[PDB]
Amino acid sequence: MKEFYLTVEQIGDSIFERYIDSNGRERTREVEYKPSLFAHCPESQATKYFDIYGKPCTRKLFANMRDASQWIKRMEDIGLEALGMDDFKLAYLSDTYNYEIKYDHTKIRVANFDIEVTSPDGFPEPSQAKHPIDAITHYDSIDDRFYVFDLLNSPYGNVEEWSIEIAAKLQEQGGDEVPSEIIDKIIYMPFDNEKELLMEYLNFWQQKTPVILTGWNVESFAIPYVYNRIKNIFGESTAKRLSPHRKTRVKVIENMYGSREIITLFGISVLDYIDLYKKFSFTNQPSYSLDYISEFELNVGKLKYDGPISKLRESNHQRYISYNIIAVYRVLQIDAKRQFINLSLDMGYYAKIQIQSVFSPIKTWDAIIFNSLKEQNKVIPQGRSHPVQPYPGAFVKEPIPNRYKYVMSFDLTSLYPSIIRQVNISPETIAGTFKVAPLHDYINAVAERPSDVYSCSPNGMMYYKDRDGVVPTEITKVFNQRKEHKGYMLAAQRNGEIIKEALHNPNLSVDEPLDVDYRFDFSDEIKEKIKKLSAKSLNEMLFRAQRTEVAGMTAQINRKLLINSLYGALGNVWFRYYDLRNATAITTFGQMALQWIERKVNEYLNEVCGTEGEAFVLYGDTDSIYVSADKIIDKVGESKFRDTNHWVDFLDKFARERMEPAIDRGFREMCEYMNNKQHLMFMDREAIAGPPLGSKGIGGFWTGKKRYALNVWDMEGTRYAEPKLKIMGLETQKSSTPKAVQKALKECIRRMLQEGEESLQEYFKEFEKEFRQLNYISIASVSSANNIAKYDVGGFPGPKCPFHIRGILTYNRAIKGNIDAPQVVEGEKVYVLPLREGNPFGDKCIAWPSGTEITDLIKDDVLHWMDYTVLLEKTFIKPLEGFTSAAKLDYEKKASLFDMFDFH
DNA sequence: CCCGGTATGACAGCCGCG
DNA sequence: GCGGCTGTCATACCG
Repeated sequence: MKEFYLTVEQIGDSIFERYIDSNGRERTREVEYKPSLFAHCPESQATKYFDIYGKPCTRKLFANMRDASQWIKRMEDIGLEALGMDDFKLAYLSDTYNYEIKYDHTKIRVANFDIEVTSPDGFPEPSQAKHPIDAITHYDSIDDRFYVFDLLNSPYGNVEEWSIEIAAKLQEQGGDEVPSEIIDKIIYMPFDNEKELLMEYLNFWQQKTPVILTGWNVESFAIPYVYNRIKNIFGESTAKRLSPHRKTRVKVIENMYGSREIITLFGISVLDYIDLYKKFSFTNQPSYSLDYISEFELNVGKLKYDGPISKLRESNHQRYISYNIIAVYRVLQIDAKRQFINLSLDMGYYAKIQIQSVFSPIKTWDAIIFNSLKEQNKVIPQGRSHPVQPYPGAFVKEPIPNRYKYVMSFDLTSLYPSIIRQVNISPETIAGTFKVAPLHDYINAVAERPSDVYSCSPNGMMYYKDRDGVVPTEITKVFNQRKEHKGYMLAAQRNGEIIKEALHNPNLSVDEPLDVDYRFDFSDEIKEKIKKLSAKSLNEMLFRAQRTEVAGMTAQINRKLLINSLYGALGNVWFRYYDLRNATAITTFGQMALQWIERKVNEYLNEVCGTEGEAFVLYGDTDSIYVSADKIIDKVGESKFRDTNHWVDFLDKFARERMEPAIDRGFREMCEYMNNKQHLMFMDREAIAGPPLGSKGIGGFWTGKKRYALNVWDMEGTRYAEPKLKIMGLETQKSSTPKAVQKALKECIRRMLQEGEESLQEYFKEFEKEFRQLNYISIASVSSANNIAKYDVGGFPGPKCPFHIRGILTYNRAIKGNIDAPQVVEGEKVYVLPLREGNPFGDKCIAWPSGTEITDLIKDDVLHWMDYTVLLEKTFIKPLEGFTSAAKLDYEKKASLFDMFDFH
């Protein structure tokens, strides 16, 4: 097989690489790497190396990496540019792997582990690590085994051995429901003291040194706790043995609020799944504890235990160990469904970077462009310390707060990457500048044509049309690769169809699966002598066709992620190819494009309806526009459609045949007016919105910018049998809103758009009488807890103290002394509840750590003292009025008409 | 060392309030 | 104070 890397590090004047060799073995090597950096030279001096601007450069080979870094330092002092890759690790990978990397994940040791630490006095801080580690469950992907280390004797109790027999039994048979899938794969190792346990795990660690280290909160707790515990007991030198290169660095992660420290293990790529989930899941959650996420993803219920956490090992050591094994397994169960590790591997080897850096879109792109330019014998620019300044952004239309019965949305495809290609925006394609008129004047096409020869942006930027931009070339590649992997995936789908028919008429003799590539579809010469073969062989041919099918999609998704991350990289001052004027050009063009087409959609729909000056486009956000279809329906009349599906079909056919060409014609004009390189402003129909036919529903409503609800029947030519609610920005789509309220508001919204005013009033009136009977967790608001110490004056609220913080300072007075009680960690979110006047606290709200039941120490009183009326008025009624006043609806029987005016 | 725009809740300075 | 209008911070959303 072709060789590939695992981890890369720079220690002094030598790089340390762990890799898989040509024969499958995991090997390690030290290289006195000889880097190269580039500098400007005279024209007469001949080389093959040029920079992105076209200027000539000379290659300067250094004896060692220190000489290379000391040289850049000198170039800074005198005021000249030092060209080339200054991250010598990256340059090493590029040299040693100067080809498309193909990796075998089976060879990659992916370890995920969780530790248990019994701590009677609150949370065990990892920096001190003063409490014994009484359990370690470590899973090795190559071994496919769970390695369990269980401390039997500690200051906090002596326990019997854990029973794998009992851990297999049912929950009603004696607890612990460790699944049959993993019961065979557990290796259990008991220990008499802590020193024996830690020294064995460290020996185990040498034998099975992880390439990828994963788990939940592994980098902020498990790693630094294990490291510090070993260190404090045995010494620095024993603790540094966790690194295969025997080197560890303490890194202090700094925020603007709440600081912590992490342990870097050189030669190990740590992918903490919590951070991995927070990045790629693209959905905000009320709690980021493992139990809440397992609940969401796997549907699997609560991993319950009796009593507190600190007394679980003492009271039920049997469950304690099982709880730890399953915790590891639930992370393994998620990665089986989301595949976030294989995704970050596939992204890492593509860009030729160390895997940890996939948390940085900056580092990823910096290396994708680097590799392509190096292939052309081109030299990358120097990192330039740019100052921070917030440039303009996207256009947002202020909508008139009203009801909207029929709506058709239209969306642009990958707007910002598309702009970059269309205008040919790159740091090295800046042709010049022109004097600009107000944006409005470019939107209505009254401002004079910017340039006859150059591609233009409304902010004044001109770009060459004849050049091939470094940025646009590299994004078109990813765009072509996305398009190419459709060709491979859909080919396997066409080949997979004639397998159930191939197995329907078989003839068995000998298993003969012919070795052919599944990425390219078979011809009539291959299809003929492939269905007359054996029945047993067709099973493996389908197995490999599906293996290739998913493999095409996996690579396809990794390209869209790369597509959507480019703009964000170009807007960051730390990016190598960052240019303020370029970012503004990308963004301001979008502002114009959206408002241009809005101006063209209105002009068109006025011609075909025989009216003038009517506003059809109600709302437009960044890349999408929303068209009021009311008058299109009113043109042919509502009482001429037979069913709901009939008018939806009409608006679909109208967009396809009449509107889309009008849109396309308008953007072509915008391309010529701007004199752009290529027309790539493609806009297509998104959602058709409205109420059921012959119903009292309102179809949809806006309340303001980024706050609307629609009843959608069709999304991009996909007809829903039962209509879906597309609510955006409203209280139902916010993690700050209580769970029972979240569902009750959505029902109110549902009754508004589909059923009418009568139904809303019927639902609200009933919800009034039957409110206090619901769950207290489902009626508690969620908010992040940042800067608690900022407003903390002796446990009391200081100047301008927030409402969620006012609950934490009420919490601290409630649990004063009790260290058995749970603590509020900064950053971690909190459940907020309001309590009426005369309460036994001081203030008017209390808050507790989100994702859990509130402690029994204060649940006695809080559940009694909390005012539902205030909680109803603040989280349900006040938002409800927001919807109704905008929709021109009433939730209550008799609300006077005159109580809507602002008056004197 | 992923982008800017924009909402709601909540508190606090400030101006006119017989 | 009693409300009104407005600047401010904290938070969380939309692309």
